[PDB]
Amino acid sequence: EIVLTQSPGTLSLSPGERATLSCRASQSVSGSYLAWYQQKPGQAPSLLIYGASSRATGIPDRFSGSGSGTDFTLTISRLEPEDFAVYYCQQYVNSPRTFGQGTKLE
Amino acid sequence: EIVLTQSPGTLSLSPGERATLSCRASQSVSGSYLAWYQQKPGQAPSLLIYGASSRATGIPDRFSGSGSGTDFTLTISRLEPEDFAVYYCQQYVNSPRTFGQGTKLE
Amino acid sequence: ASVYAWNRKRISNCVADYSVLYNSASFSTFKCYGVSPTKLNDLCFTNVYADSFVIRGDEVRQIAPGQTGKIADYNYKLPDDFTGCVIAWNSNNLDSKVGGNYNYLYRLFRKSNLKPFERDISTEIYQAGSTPCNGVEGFNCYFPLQSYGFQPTNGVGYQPYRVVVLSFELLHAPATVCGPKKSTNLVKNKCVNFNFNGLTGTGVLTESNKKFLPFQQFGRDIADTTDAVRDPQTLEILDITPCSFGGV
Amino acid sequence: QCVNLTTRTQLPPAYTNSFTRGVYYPDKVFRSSVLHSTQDLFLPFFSNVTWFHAIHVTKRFDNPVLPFNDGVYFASTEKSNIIRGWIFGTTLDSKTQSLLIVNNATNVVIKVCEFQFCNDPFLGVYYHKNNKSWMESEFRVYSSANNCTFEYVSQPFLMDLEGKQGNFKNLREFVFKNIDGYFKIYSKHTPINLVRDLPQGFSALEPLVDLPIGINITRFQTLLALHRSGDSSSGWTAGAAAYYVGYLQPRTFLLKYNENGTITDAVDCALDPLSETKCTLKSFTVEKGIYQTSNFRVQPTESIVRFPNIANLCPFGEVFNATRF
Amino acid sequence: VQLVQSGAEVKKPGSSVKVSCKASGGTFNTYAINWVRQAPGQGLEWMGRIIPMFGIANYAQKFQGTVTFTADKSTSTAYMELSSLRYEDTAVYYCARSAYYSESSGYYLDYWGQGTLVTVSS
Amino acid sequence: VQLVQSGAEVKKPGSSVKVSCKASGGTFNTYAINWVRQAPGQGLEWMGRIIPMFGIANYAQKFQGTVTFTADKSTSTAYMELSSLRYEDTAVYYCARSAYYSESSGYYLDYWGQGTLVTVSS
Ligand SMILES: *[C@@H]1O[C@H](CO)[C@@H](O[C@@H]2O[C@H](CO)[C@@H](O)[C@H](O)[C@H]2NC(C)=O)[C@H](O)[C@H]1NC(C)=O
Ligand SMILES: *[C@@H]1O[C@H](CO)[C@@H](O)[C@H](O)[C@H]1NC(C)=O
Ligand SMILES: *[C@@H]1O[C@H](CO)[C@@H](O)[C@H](O)[C@H]1NC(C)=O
Ligand SMILES: *[C@@H]1O[C@H](CO)[C@@H](O)[C@H](O)[C@H]1NC(C)=O
Ligand SMILES: *[C@@H]1O[C@H](CO)[C@@H](O)[C@H](O)[C@H]1NC(C)=O
Ligand SMILES: *[C@@H]1O[C@H](CO)[C@@H](O)[C@H](O)[C@H]1NC(C)=O
Repeated sequence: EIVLTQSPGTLSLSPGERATLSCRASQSVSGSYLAWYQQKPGQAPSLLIYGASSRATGIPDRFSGSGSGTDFTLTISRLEPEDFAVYYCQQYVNSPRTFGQGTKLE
Repeated sequence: EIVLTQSPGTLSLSPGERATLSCRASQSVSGSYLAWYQQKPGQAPSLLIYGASSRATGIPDRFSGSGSGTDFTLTISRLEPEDFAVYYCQQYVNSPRTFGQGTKLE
Repeated sequence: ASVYAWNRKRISNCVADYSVLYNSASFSTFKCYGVSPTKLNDLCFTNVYADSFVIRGDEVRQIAPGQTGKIADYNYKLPDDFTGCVIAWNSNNLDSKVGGNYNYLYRLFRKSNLKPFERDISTEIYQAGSTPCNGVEGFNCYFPLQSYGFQPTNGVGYQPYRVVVLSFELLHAPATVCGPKKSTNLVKNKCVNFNFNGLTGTGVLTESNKKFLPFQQFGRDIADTTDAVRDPQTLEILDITPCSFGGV
Repeated sequence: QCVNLTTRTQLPPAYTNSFTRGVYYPDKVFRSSVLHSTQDLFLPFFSNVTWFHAIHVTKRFDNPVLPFNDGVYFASTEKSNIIRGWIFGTTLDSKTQSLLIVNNATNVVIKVCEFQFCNDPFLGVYYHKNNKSWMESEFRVYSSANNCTFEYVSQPFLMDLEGKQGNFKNLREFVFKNIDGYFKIYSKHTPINLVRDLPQGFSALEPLVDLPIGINITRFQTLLALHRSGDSSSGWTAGAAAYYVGYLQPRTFLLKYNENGTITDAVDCALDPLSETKCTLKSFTVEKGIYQTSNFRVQPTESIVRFPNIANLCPFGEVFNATRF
Repeated sequence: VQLVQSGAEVKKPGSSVKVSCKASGGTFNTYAINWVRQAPGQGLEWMGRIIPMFGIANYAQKFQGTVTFTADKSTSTAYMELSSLRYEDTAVYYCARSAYYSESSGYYLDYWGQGTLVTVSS
Repeated sequence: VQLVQSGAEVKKPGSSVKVSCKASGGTFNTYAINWVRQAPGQGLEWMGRIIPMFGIANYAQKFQGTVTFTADKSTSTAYMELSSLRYEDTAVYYCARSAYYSESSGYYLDYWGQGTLVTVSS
């Protein structure tokens, strides 16, 4: 188990520009293994970024993950009204995977 | 090196309302690299408008430049009794930062 | 040092200690190439280069072999065959100052991409237009360097990372730089397999009255076999004799 | 950079006889009260070594070109340590890795750091007259550092640098070898009481350092310090000193090691028949009698190839020079 | 590519249930299947993974002894068995693919099923 | 923020003078210093710039060889040296800021010193 703490707990107040979302872990993420999940309301999550900065398909490059050590970044160039869904952090270190609490929960 | 010719040489006759203080250059100012100044009598010049229309710290919003190409305007909403200082032009388009002659010299 | 003025120090003619860097693990980034970070740096090198320069967190991956970026092509280029360690760590308390610290510069633009381990301290005004710069700051002519501007309250991606690039050459025969060493306690009057300076043998070790010269490690008597050996850790000379054997 | 070599008289090179010197430990092995025969690059007994005398007394400052074939024996007879260093390399023009040995007034610097050295074989010590203090004031090292593979600087110390008057009192002996990518420098110090000679007797050159360079070396140089009793194309004073240069050849030597472990005496296996008899009997004392020593054979002067017979004539010309093609 | 799962289970407390996540062709071949408990109004909890090809299922400490993962190599369908409905067991059970291969090293959930919500009733 | 300069130079013709514009803390760090000759009753004549950090000074064609720019990194003070007092050299020498860095792309004069007037006498 890895205790992840998403710092911006509530960013669903329809913001603008870039809303950096954070995640921190008790022991540094090994081999920059983390993921971000869309978790659209009423639906199941979709992979936004894998590793630290590698880009997944079906998602534009307006999300530019920027993490190392305590991998902590999801950066949307322009906040989208549809894309206000809560984003989850899943570590891929050897200890059993524990998602984060979430960062855009109304 | 680019020269500059301020057209209204003498507007220190205590006027009012809008002004049309101008500057023109032999080769067009590139990328709005112009700077207006405020040489109060007995004192050093103070920056007035940089770029084309940008606002300086402290300067009233009333001062403005509606220029492009051969940048040529210093619109002021209302000639103040105190604000009759000679206003100076400058070009920094890869030249030895030449200045104009002045426009409100008594 | 700043990245453009990448400072190089030569680690020469000394036993190197990499275990202390491994056990401390105070370096958020610990990527070693050619030599693995998993206890493989305890090796001998003819030349160890240490280079320090302070970068922003977001581009500390760029300075890895065969990678491209602004810092990679204009400030510090790593050879594609790098067999060293790129070690990085946060210096936000030390290297960020209130209102920003502008002491660290970087070459945003340059005429050409930088060659491996090549420096440029030139302040020549970069050309971007037909008009010659003439050494003036204006349109299409911009100062090649810029300030990072690390701020105390900023993201770690926008916070300084001190990087101490270690360039190893991996030659074990020549080896000025002695590697880190294990320690095995002396054992006497026992038939033991001893490995002294790579020499493997079987025999007992006993107190030796022989006086070796300072430059001599092991001694050979008549018929060219090892008789006495001086261990290097505590400069003690021990007599090697075979343990008891014979027919039945 | 280059140097101020001016008003130096040209005199033919001098050769001097080296008497039972140039002996070093072949390996790091301790041997006590035993005769050991070993084949290695050695300086022959009663050999010929090139003698350079850069003595102020013109002044015959000695800085010539000297090749590096297989190893160099360098003995320095001095009274004020005029000698400073040496430069090993192949091209001298910054296009190939070289070596640099410099012992300045405070440290010892041995660096494989390519520099500009057309000759760079001079050093400058300024002797002040208002106060008595000899300090190195001029150092010619490089116009531009093209490449660098190695650097080593010793701990700072102090040196005399004053020029005493009298006979020579110090002898510094060096052997430089380069095999299997290893550069070995062996050194020794010995007090002496002569005016001009190479001292006799026996002295074993113990190892000092092993440079890990692994570059090709086919030339070498000699750096010396001048006292004024950077200066460019100007008058100087050489200062009393001498140094002998000899080349090492692959020879078999029989060495006697005493109970102390140091080398006591050595003989050659190719100098004279008595020494080869000692080599083949593995003893420094031989008894009366006749011993089969070696084999004598004459080396064929040249190789005749008379095996082809009278040559026939393939009529290629009939084809090439034909009237109609 | 498509992982249609079960709908909704009218399971009275203490009554067992089995899920039916359906893998598309070639899903089981090179990808493991992960199940994640999403308790209504909470975060995603990783229950475990089932490696279909080699029939390997490993669980977290929390769910050990309370959950069973099974998958059918023929018909390419993923199943999860709940031992009994404890009061806190009500959650929308998801299913997702993982690149468990050593060379790939992705180990990430790429695509997800719609979800299976268990409750005391409907 | 404050660039207090020297006052007035009683320099007999042909006698050199050095100016003393004083930069406030952090001025030299990210900003170059510019000098503009203002002969009494004319326009502003840009003399040149001092880049303090890298010690780079470039002058216009007119003033080349007649004026020397120096700045002291310690004590944060800007200096201008006049080779000799030519008869037309009498002017109030000013000192001014500039965002010389590329990202700032300012190159204009933010704040100015009071002025240093040289003359045959007082
Ligand atoms: C002898 O050479 C050494 C090696 O170059 C000199 O030591 C360096 O001197 C420079 C100049 O003072 C310093 O910047 C370096 O930091 C010194 N290096 C070390 C490791 O101390 C030494 O000064 C020279 N001595 C003389 C008398 O010239
Ligand atoms: C000295 O060396 C030369 C050639 O280098 C050789 O001909 C001569 O025999 C040697 N010995 C003497 C005594 O000159
Ligand atoms: C004293 O000697 C030193 C040399 O060590 C020299 O630098 C110095 O100038 C001398 N003193 C005077 C007053 O000349
Ligand atoms: C270094 O050596 C190379 C050859 O190995 C040569 O081409 C070059 O001129 C030298 N100097 C520099 C600065 O690279
Ligand atoms: C040194 O010589 C060897 C053998 O000729 C060769 O392999 C090597 O290229 C040389 N090193 C150079 C030219 O730097
Ligand atoms: C070693 O040399 C000393 C003289 O320095 C001598 O007294 C001693 O006997 C020698 N060593 C041995 C072990 O005999």
